[PDB]
Amino acid sequence: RTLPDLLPLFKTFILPLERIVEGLNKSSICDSKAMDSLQMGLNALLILRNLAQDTDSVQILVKDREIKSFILFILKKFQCVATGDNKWQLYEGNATFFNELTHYTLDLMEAISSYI
Amino acid sequence: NVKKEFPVNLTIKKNVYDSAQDFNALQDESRNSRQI
Amino acid sequence: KRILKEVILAKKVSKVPINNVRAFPVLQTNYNGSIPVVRA
Amino acid sequence: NNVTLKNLTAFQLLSQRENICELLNLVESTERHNSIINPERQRMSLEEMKKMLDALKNER
Amino acid sequence: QTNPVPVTYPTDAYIPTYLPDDKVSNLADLKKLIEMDSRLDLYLTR
Amino acid sequence: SNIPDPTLPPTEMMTRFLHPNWYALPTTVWLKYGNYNSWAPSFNENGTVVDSTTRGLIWLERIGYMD
Amino acid sequence: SKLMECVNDAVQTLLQGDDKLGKVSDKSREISEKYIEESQAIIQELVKLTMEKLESKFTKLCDLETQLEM
Amino acid sequence: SKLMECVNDAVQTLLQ
Amino acid sequence: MGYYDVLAGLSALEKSSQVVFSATELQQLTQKRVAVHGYLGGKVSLADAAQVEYEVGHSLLGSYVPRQQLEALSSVDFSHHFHRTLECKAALETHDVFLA
Amino acid sequence: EEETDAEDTAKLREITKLALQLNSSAQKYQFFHELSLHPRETLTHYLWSSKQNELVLQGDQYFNEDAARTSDIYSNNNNDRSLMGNISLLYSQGRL
Amino acid sequence: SEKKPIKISADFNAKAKSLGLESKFSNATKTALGDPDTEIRISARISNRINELERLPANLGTYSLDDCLEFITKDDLSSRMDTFKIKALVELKSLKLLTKQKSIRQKLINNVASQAHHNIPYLRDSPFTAAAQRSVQIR
Repeated sequence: RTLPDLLPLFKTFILPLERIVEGLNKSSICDSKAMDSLQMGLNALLILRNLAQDTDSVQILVKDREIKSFILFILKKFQCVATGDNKWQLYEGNATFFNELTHYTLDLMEAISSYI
Repeated sequence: NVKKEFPVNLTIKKNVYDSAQDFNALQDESRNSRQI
Repeated sequence: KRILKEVILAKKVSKVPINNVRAFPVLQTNYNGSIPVVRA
Repeated sequence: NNVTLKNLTAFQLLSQRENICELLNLVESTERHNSIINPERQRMSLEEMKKMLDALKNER
Repeated sequence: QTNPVPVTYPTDAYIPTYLPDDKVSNLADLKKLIEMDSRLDLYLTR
Repeated sequence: SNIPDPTLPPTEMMTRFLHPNWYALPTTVWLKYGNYNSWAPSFNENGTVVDSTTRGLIWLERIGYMD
Repeated sequence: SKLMECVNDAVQTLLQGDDKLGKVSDKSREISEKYIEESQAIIQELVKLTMEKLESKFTKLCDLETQLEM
Repeated sequence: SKLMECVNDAVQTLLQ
Repeated sequence: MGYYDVLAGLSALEKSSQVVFSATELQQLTQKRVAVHGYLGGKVSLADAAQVEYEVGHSLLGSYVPRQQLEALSSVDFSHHFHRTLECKAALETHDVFLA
Repeated sequence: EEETDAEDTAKLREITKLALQLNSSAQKYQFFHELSLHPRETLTHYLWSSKQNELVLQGDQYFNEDAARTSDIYSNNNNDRSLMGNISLLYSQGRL
Repeated sequence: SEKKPIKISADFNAKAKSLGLESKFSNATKTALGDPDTEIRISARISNRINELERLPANLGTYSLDDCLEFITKDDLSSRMDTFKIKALVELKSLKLLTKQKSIRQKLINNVASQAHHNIPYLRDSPFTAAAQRSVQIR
């Protein structure tokens, strides 16, 4: 709240994470730029979660369609992993990444769960 | 878009086996009974 | 030492390597100061 | 029993190298592959299954 | 006791769900057995 | 000076030195709920570096087959 | 640790060529078949162990039934 | 030495 | 101690002819680590350090001399001291043994 | 009671070990299947990951009291000067 | 030679060794300077050298054989009388300041190791170090 236009930067770092996670069902982190983009996305996501642990920050986060759509996308990927669908099967070489991802997402959900 | 070694000051050290060949400045005037 | 000495003396080598520190240690006279001590 | 960065990287690299060396057929893993399959254990388990099935068949 | 006592050996493990259903034909039986074991545990503990 | 003589113990430098490459990263927890509690959350992987199955595979390779 | 340098150079030469990847794919396919056979064996042994577990718990159930009747 | 021999033989068997 | 040492001592002093050896005289002349300092680790108790015995030996003025004291020493006295202790010691030891 | 507890624990641990072995076999199968699907990408990933992991495993070799007590790693003749170059900064921070 | 040159088994210490990674599962390597015997021996040698250096005379001038071109007239002072004395003093004092150099060296080494994961790229960029540094900052 006190620092507006802070969330747009994090969104710029977070949406390519959505694209990567969609492309995460096969070996696709061959290059170092891909790894760097993935790590930047994870760091921005953790920052967002730590801020969402506060009232003003989560109030600003709720009024954002992009973040909610990203949370829903990650949750649907987790559901696809859980129910054992044949559409999208996580490649275990990436499981580590996915693991961390899921946790952060759920925390975010928890917070915004009060505002839906 | 080499191993530099500590100097081997050989002129300072003394002969280990036959100490009767050191420079007269390094010898000890005590084996020929010339101390006093 | 004796073997090398008798080899060099008999001129049984073409050349002899000559690498010597061109100085050598020597004692030095040692005098005292002449300004007497105050000794507070 | 402890896990450090060195241990993790060594484990991952060992797995990768083993897989690749297996692709080029530069490794003979008959001992491991027959201690995991363990055909003696296969026969034992099969006979145990047969005995349990006969037991369930005859109780009726 | 009010806490689950963290231990040093692995206490469980997931079963992989990415195997081909055609080649592996005994995963369904294993999952049925796991469900029955869970039901027996529930009944005993209750 | 206060500098001691070079023959006085101790004389070793890296006697209690620890490089960060061995700092015991966080991993899974492996809780245990009784004996007949099978419908129970076995792991607790919140701030782990590696997921559960990989930690289990490490344990299997290094410890489970030590015999 | 010297063999792995030759292995890496071989893999790089494989990546250089064009018509070399099909044989790699076929070999990896056969290896995958080997590993699914291995997994089938492991699953069968798991089934046996769970059967033993269920038998023990069934005896437990019988004892519990006696207690209920009492 | 022989390591290159073994590696190249394996690669040739793989590619043929 | 040694026969040649006794001869070197008796010759350093000029009273070498005033000595006579006997039979027996000739037949006998022919024959853990406690961390003290803390420059590298965590120092142990000072009591433990005191319990251990120190021996530098190799140095002449010990392992420490304060700045003022060393700066204000006398060189002639110490030169004579070193001449008495380091070089003329065998002659004085022989004079302690023999020559009454 | 103690015998039953020990027996049940041993049986559960055996079952868990077998499940982990199954996971290992399944992961190897999945790797080779993925390689059969897209060879070029998996091979490039293997090469890059191997290079990076080898670089990581060689990050603590000059920390063994042999490189520390001898004047090799402190010499300027080292092409890589990642050790002495810090001195200035370490002096300005007063830690040293 | 002809057959597979690896022959992996179920030991994981021969398996790891056959593929290169042998010392990579031990905490620290094995060195020679870690035993008290070698330490006592090195200390003995150092003490002996210091003894020999201290038993030298103070008046230790040096005739340099290049004083010919400096036409010394028994009153001038030779510009190279103190060259072996300076070397003797340098070696003695450097041998007496060994522990100070050790302390400064270990301070440098500790303060450069503690920041490995923050200053070295290929260590800072591995997924495991990044994951750990993230795990520490979980609010």
